[PDB]
Amino acid sequence: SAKVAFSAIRSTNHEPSEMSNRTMIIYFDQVLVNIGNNFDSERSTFIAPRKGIYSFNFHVVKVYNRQTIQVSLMLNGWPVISAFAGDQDVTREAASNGVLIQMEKGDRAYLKLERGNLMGGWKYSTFSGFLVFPL
Amino acid sequence: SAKVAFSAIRSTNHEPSEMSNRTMIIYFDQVLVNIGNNFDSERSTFIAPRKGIYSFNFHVVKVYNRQTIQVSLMLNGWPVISAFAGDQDVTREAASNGVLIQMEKGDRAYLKLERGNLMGGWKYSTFSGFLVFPL
Amino acid sequence: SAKVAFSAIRSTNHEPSEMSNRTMIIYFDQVLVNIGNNFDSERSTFIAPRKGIYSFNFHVVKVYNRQTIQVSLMLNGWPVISAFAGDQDVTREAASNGVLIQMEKGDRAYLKLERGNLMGGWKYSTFSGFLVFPL
Amino acid sequence: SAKVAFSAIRSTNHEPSEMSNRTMIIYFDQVLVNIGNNFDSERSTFIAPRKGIYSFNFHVVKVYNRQTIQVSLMLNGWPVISAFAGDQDVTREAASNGVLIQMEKGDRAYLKLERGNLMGGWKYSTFSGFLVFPL
Amino acid sequence: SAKVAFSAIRSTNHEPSEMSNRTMIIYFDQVLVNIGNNFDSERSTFIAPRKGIYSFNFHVVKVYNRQTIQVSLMLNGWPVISAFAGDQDVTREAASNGVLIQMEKGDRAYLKLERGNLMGGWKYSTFSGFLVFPL
Amino acid sequence: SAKVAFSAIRSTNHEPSEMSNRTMIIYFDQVLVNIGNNFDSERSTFIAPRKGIYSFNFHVVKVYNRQTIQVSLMLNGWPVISAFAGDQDVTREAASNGVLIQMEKGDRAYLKLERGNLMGGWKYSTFSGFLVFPL
Repeated sequence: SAKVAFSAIRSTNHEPSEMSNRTMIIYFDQVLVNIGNNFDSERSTFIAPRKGIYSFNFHVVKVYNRQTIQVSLMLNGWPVISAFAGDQDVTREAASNGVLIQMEKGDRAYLKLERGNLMGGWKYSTFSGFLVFPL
Repeated sequence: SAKVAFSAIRSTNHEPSEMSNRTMIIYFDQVLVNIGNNFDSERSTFIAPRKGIYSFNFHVVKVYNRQTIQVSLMLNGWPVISAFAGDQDVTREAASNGVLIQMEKGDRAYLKLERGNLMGGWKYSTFSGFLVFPL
Repeated sequence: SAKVAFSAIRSTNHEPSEMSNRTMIIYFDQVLVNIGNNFDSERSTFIAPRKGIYSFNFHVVKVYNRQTIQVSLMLNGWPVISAFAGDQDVTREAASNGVLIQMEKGDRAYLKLERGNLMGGWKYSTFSGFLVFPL
Repeated sequence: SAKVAFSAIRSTNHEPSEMSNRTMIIYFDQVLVNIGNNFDSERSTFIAPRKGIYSFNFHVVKVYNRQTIQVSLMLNGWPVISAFAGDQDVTREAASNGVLIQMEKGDRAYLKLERGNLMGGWKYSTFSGFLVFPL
Repeated sequence: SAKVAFSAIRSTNHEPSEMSNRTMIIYFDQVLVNIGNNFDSERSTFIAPRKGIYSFNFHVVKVYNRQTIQVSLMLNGWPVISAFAGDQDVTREAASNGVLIQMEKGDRAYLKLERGNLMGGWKYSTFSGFLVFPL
Repeated sequence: SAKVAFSAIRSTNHEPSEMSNRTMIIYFDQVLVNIGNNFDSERSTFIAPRKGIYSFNFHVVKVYNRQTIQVSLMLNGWPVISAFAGDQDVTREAASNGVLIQMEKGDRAYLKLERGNLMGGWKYSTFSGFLVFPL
């Protein structure tokens, strides 16, 4: 099975859970796609089923909360790429980035909030990825 | 044929047509890619040729027009994801987002302007997508 | 071999080289992925190994430097898509865009800074791409 | 035959055809010169009969129509050079530019309206070119 | 002798002569080029020495004089192409156009002011042409 | 070799270099044509390879910058022809002119900004020329 893909979104204004405050992980409640069921909705983490090249993209949308944020794509607890978002009232803005990375089986991919907070929710945020090809 | 991909751009400053004002659909005049010819340039809509997981990305670039906008990726008249863009003069900014979604044959994908307008044109805007794998 | 993919990042605050000032090319020092070794790290250019549809994405992250920038994806010295980024101190912002394009063998893909400069470095910038399918 | 040259003008106030609105191509009804008959009056396109260096010049004259325009010289669907024209009532003004380019046989040259419209006609507009020398 | 070319400019602020008012011909006092001596400086007219395709270009620069002008390239007393120039104080503007035309021996080419006047002079105006190839 | 031709354009919004401020020379970064390699891109100067009649054309496109400009075609540090452009916001306008001149070997041709500045860039500007015939 060379078919692996997942897609998740934040569909609500809901505030960060007390757990979110501790782990600093960005959680996505609604899963649009999860072929291979390799994405754990509960922990919002992608566990690679096999060795290959994976694509990842994320858009974290925040609102005016007196904070500037930094979102990082994590690989086994280590940051790979980062995105930023300023603070202003006129509109929502998104911390967006994406990358291709090689992963081995059991490698964990997820989003962590390196700075600031997501008070006011992070509705419309998106996190998706898929296996480009195995190795 | 598991090869399906399209890519379109807004190559001009030209203003929204009277039709654009009615349908609120964002139109792309120039098509860089359209394998399978599943992208209708006239209506700027992607019709899925088969059941599978599709990837979508869009960047809608606007200019200072006294308006803040919201672009949404539509699936059969229903919003899937959204992007936003504030209003200021110093630079152009883009409403960008992307997602993986499952589609069946005859499902329609396109961009709709949920709020604000694109007076001053939306040149440099991009909309692309491809079949990741069928199902 | 239908497996082709590359991924590069700017991992440092380091200033533009004197060469960067001349060629206006955006350079990425660290390569996360380079299957097929079709990405030349030295010139930060992707040379297509065969005819097919390729995907490209880039995020150029700049800091407050009194300048507004424009990054363009180049194809054989011709711009395909562009991205912009304003100037303010509260946060970093990114010039981001992406597209699917058809390339033939020996076609060159790379990023050029059409306007402004990247004084203060362009750390956290990303540039990636892969062969979706050959033709 | 190293003798190749064409010259065309817009001799009337007539409005853009419904076709013009779709293709965004600027059409010239009257042909003053067409040695080698390499200029297609119907599509207002120059098809190079051989490899060489060609000269091109164009003046697109518009009237007060509430629009600002941008005319581009196209080479196989790609812009080479561009010209602009503001909007005011006191006089007609022209979007003018010219260039020398290398073309191979079967290369297509024509003018496209990148932005705005030519309501009120584009009378007195001119488009001409010739083979400087072959290669 | 297939070498034929001329180039003339208006090098002074000087007003239109009483003769200019009658004939409506635009005169150029200084001749930069006149190979074949086929350009008559006195009457500012090009007399074709042989049958061939000739290129012509002109830029008539006027100043704020309460008038809008129209310059036409004349061929044996008949207009071929025209150019226009509005009226405003902030800058000089030019009535510019150019064309390739077939001429026979003894055919006369010159510029005529179809409307308005050139009070305030037409300094920096240019008129040039050359034999592209004979027939 | 009677084949000599060059063509250059300003392809970016980029501001005048500190060097531009000193020398007042208008620089063109992108070269479309340079047969005989007689055009020096670095100094944006054409050095005649032989004695003959050369054609020159230029369009310098500026934006609203609170300044009115004057561009002159220079021959060995001496002005030959000039063009002007007013200041207004509704559109870009171009300082355009052209001429045929006799040059000897080692004669230098280039564009100089006689007045005003090109803040806001001079994108879409064009400068081209070719040997009509030798002498």
